Amino acid sequence: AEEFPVPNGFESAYREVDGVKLHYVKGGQGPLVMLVHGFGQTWYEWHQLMPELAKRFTVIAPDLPGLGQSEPPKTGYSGEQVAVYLHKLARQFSPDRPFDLVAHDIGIWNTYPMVVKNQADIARLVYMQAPIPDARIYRFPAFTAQGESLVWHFSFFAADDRLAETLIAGKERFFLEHFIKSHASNTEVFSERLLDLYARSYAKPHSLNASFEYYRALNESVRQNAELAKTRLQMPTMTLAGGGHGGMGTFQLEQMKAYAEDVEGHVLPGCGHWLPEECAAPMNRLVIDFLSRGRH
Amino acid sequence: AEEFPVPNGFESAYREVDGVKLHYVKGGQGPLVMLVHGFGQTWYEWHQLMPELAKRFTVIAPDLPGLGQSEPPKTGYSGEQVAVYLHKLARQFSPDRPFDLVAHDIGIWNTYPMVVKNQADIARLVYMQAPIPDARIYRFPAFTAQGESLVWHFSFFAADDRLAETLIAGKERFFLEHFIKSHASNTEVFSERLLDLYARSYAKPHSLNASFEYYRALNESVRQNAELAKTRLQMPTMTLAGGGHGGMGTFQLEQMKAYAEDVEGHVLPGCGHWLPEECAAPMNRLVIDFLSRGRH
Repeated sequence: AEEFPVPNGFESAYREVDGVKLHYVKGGQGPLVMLVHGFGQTWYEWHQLMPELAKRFTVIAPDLPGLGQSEPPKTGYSGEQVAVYLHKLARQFSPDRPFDLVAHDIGIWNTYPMVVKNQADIARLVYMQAPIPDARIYRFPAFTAQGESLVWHFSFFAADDRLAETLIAGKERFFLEHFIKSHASNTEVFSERLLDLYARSYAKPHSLNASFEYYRALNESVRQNAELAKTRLQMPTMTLAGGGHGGMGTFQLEQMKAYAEDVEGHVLPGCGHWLPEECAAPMNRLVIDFLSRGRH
Repeated sequence: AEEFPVPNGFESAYREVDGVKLHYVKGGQGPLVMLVHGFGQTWYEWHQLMPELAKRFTVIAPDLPGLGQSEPPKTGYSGEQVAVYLHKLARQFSPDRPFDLVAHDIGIWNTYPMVVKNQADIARLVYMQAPIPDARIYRFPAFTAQGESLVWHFSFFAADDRLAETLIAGKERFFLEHFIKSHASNTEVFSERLLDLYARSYAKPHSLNASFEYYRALNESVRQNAELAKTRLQMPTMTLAGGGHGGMGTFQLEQMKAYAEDVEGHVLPGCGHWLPEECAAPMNRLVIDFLSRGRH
């Protein structure tokens, strides 16, 4: 049973990690690259990039705990807790060599602590379209004069009394289409068919709840990162962001400069939050070229 | 039938204003005071102040267009459009003398333009618990280190695709309780019965939509006010705000200093957003005394 179609030559499998069964899709040969998705999506957001990378790398794309076909975390949903699961999964497949990491949106929240605590395990790093949890997130506006506030949903999703789950239950397909398109520049790529696939996955009751638990743990993640950030990242790093509606623009690189010694950034014009789908050609090229600077 | 119990000595009635049938509750004798409610509520939020005020004044408390038992506006929901209805309603009852105005929450948005454009018609002004729409609103944060922020709902309510109506329909009582209590210090003043009454009113499909249309017009109101605010307010003005959880604290008076030449303010410790209910006795006292400095 698969929620999304596996690309030719890839396998859908599971690995138990600290008592949590994680789902992932894997293919290719060579040094390992792990691709970590974000909110509203699953491993599938990577399905176009995966075959291209698999010509040079072993590629693994997991579902975040609780999302897609992965069981919820047994510890918690803060960045440091979730990162343990992802670090251990990657190291099962690359126990004696560093691996590459690509993360989108909350995939960043869930990987940053394991990158900073295990720097020698991370060869190259690509982060796109979300702030690393820190005090900067408290400076984003609730309401804007033009366009729409990028992160008002942080408060919605974090609210007590299971506000978001209670409102969104039974309306997952409607909500996800609005959420995705409102954060996009190239909305046309989100066909009803694709939206149906994503909606069916996050509408699983435990997945809808897990989605919001990441946001309920966000302040804890900020507190965790205040300590961890005392050590800068030393590996080559690339940031990507959309310059269109829904994009983070210059924020992504500007924040990362406070975290990394070796960083280059790109802002992709006419692209919003959903880079792998809205702007597949230029995004895939940037990622493939950047990772191919290392051995492959 | 009435959505809310009318106080003894008061009358529930209707007037046509520019083709729109407005509901109001009226009582007392002497100069006119109009009391204007805000989001999530109706004329009834004034029901404790009304009897006391009616000892010295003629008191009218209308339902905002589309809310309570008032017809939706036929022009629009921007501050300038709505203010026309309320100004003309007041003038039906006070054609020969200026009247006093007390407004709470979005009642401010819906009255400011008629106050600044008809200053000779306004004897004294009391504003509580919401910014006059201006560039200040764009500085409020989307998220806080303690959880959900004060005005993330501006974005939720302003969102297109009828986001708020779609998610809240069927869950109106649930949502309103969370909303009210999340903006309150004294949650206990909101009995289950009171929440039932307010929830049944705004759950009317046209009222649920009307509620959010005020926010969908907020940026337009900000732009309208940018021109209007070139003329300062000259009448005696008082601001009130809550000093506790949910309250705006010093913001209310500090903003009003930029609009009004003659202003005094108070911050009420231990009170949140809903002054008339959370802190009825002290709020009532401050209003009655301020308005009684004039002729009654």
